[PDB]
Amino acid sequence: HTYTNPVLTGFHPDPSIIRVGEDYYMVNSTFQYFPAIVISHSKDLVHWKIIGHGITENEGLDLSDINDSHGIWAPDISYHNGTFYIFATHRLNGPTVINGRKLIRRQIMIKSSRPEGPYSKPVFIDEGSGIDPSHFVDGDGKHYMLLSPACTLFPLNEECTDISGEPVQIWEGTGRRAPEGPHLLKKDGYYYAILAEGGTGYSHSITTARSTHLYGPYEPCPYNPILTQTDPDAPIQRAGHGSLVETQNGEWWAVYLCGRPNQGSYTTVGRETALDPVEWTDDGWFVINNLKGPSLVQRAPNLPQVKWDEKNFDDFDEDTLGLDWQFVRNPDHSSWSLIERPGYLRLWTGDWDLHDIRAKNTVVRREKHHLYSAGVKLDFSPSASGEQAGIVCYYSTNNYLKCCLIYEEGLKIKVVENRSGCQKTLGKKHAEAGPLFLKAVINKQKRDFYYSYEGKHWHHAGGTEDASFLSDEGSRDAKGHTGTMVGIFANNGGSGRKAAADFDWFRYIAY
Amino acid sequence: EHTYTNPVLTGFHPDPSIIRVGEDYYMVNSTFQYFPAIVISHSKDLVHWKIIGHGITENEGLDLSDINDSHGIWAPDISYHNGTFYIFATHRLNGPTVINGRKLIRRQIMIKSSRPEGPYSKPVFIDEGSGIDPSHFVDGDGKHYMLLSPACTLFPLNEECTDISGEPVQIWEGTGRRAPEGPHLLKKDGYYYAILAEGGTGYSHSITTARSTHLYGPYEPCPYNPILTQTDPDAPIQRAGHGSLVETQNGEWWAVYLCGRPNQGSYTTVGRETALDPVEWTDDGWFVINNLKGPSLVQRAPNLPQVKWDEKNFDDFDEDTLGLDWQFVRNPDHSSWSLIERPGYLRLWTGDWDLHDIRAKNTVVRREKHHLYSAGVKLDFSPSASGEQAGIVCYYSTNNYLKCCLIYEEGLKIKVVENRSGCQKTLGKKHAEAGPLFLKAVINKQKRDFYYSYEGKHWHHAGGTEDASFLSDEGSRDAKGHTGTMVGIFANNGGSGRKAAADFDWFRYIAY
Ligand SMILES: [Ca+2]
Ligand SMILES: [Ca+2]
Repeated sequence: HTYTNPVLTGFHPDPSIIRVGEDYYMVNSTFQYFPAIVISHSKDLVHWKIIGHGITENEGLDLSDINDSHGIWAPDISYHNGTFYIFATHRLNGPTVINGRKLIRRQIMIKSSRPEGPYSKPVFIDEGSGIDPSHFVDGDGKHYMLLSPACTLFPLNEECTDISGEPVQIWEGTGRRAPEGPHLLKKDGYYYAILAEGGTGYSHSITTARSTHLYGPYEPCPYNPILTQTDPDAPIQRAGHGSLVETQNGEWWAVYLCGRPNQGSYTTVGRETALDPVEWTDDGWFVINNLKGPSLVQRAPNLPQVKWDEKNFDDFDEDTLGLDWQFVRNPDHSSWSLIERPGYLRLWTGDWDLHDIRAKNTVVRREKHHLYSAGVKLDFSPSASGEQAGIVCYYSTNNYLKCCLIYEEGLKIKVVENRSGCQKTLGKKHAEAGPLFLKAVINKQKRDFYYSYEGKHWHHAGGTEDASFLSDEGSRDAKGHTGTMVGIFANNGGSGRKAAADFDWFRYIAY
Repeated sequence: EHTYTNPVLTGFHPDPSIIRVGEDYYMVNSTFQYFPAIVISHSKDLVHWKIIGHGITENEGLDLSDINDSHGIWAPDISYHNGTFYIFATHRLNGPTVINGRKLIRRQIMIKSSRPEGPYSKPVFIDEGSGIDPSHFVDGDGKHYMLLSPACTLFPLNEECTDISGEPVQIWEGTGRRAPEGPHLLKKDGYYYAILAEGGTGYSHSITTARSTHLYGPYEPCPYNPILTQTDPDAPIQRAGHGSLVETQNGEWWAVYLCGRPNQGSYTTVGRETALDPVEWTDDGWFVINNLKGPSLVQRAPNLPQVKWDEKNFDDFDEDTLGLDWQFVRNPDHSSWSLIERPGYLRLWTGDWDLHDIRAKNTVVRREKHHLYSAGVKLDFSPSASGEQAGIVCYYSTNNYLKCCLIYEEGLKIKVVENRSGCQKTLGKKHAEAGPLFLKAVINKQKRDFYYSYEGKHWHHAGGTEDASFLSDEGSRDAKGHTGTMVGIFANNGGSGRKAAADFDWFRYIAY
């Protein structure tokens, strides 16, 4: 078998992976999205399925006022003596006084006896000096937390709820920018230190060092960088922030984040998770894909192939939300339901439009292709100015593209962009009453919306020939760490009314 | 308990003729220059249809190799009587041809079989060139008749239906609308009902009827005429006419008929398709279609058990027989295509003629059934000299197509070429790398684009057009435009004569 990178497509940055027996588990950062920290499962390292999230209860983490691309950053999953641990940085909006100390970051620790959870309520380790916490357990069973800058080693208590001693920077890195995502690996009598360097942009790389002692000194790998993209014309870029795993058949593999530039330097679907083999060298080191950079097509891992149901069609006939969905920030559980009208995802119209950080219950999934369509069947009866419901391609509060049934002096199908903070109506068509179908068609950076009354004859509502603002780089946001998502929303245009927008189904089609 | 949206048999499916046998429904559609000829479909609920075979499958039975675009096999008629399935159809010749001393531009074909899917007998020609659209009718005494245009002209047939046995009589001339054709006769409640398609198969298409107590008339016209037509120019379904009636096993009456879906203007991109609507019998001895409202866009489904079929949108070409959703443009050259020389691949050996030539062989295409779709292939091809090419094509006729091919043209290139009403234009040409290759056509209404990939993940634009309206009956500007845009594969050597194998791993059709 062969596979083509990325193996986990769409918004899946900062991968951290473990193997427990025949099962592989991976976590990715979620930033302002809820539930926080997506957890995925695989048997073959190629095909991945979402099985849960680390933080699922609103009482565990308040993202309701967290700024775009702040919140939950690079997570780290580990397993030790029957306990699954997840650490992650929680990035605050700015300087915040917590129990007397001023911080812009907090570290989170959750744990569980099961990979999918439910995990313990988040415990905060208030070490604000760096990002990307990484759990390491030495041969003597002592627990440690690695943290940026570079490899800064903190001792932890046995429960991993607090730091038990002074930190030491055991390796400073290579001198590249923003040394982060530190990891430690113990093999062949060495401690191997792994870093992401160059920043998560187009200079991203992976560098390593080794020492016979936990606290050093560490010598740099002569093959640094052991993974990076040196070819600017390649369709995969921004390769770095890796995590290593050994299979039950003795092969070594690395997952890492990357980006797929979409008609220019635009990471439309956000940073994704790629896979490439790790080769150990006869002089005591390891490299990734023989220093060739990220592969576009690669020999599959020596593991039995197991594909999963992708759930591209959601008819909403289960009383629990599918695990591929995310809320933009914490859900308002009073204003969405799968049980008030079985067979429908109901959104009661919230008070705020998508550009407002206070907007609740935008429900979206990851874009996994640059050629796809997404459609819904909607039952909605707006009766006052601004009451609206429909579909949205969402990057941030300043960057989205929505198509909705709206009341604006009668029923209308309306297409609106927010282009880096600039709102523009792209199209507005007369709408008839009754059940309605809406369809988003994405072809690279061209996006268009269509409506239909019976799902057979489609009429253009509006679109743009330049969707590059839906990307990390095109967003022009202060931080662009997420990815374009696609889904549904409803709000009352400020009327105050609670109106039921009933979505019969959502359908995603890669073409 | 369900609804359906017209058309029920989408893509190139004109001139429907339907029968019920027991709990099964069988329908034929015209195929013009495509081979095998006369597509035969099956349904149990009148809504979901699958192709089960074709009327004419052997090259010796019908030579279309030199038949002009939209000539060939016109409206077919299927019928069942005493264990024999009969299919009649006009074969439209290129022009005046002397046959056994006589001047004809049309011949009538009869084929028969004991099974709906065939194999049917070798075509027998009934050289009556005075009209089109033969329709088999058996009166209550068991005598066989052939109805033919103009309007309802009734020919008596011998018992074997191989020859005409008497003088014709025009039993009903129609309503005065133009091109009275597609005649049918139905005996019910002591009346003979005469059915016609009138107005032409364009935007004035309609269904009109008449009745009489005697086979030979006189016939009185239906006061509800036309009982089917599209009077709303803004409706997404147009050109409604050429109907065929069926009674279900539960006593419901339904009509299939042809229609068009105009695609951003009066452009029937995928060709005429087969729609369905209920037939209501009136208390004054007539019947209408959909209560005279014209074609439905959404309709109550027939009171029949629902049976859907496998659609075969992905073909991995690992059967040794070609899937029934494929058609050849004209007769295949069997020496230059194979599913067995490299199992798992549809192999096309590069033929001698490009698609603009009527002589082109082994263009293998299926019907477009949506205005939003993509079609892709994985191709293994190694052209080494000028003009050798293979790839995907959106094909309407020899004068109207859009092709994207790996071609050797001073090195390997990905080339997109349009033939727009006979005028050829290169829309794009990109440097290509050697090795297995992926090609993708993306269709969005009248916008069409082609992409290439070396591993199926990263797609690069090869070329496209913003106005594919020439891929339609009305936009083709051909002398006759009766077919529909098809999508598929092709290979040729540009006229060099060299034989190179173009191996297609799979073909993938995705409606989005
Ligand atoms: Ca539903
Ligand atoms: Ca194959």
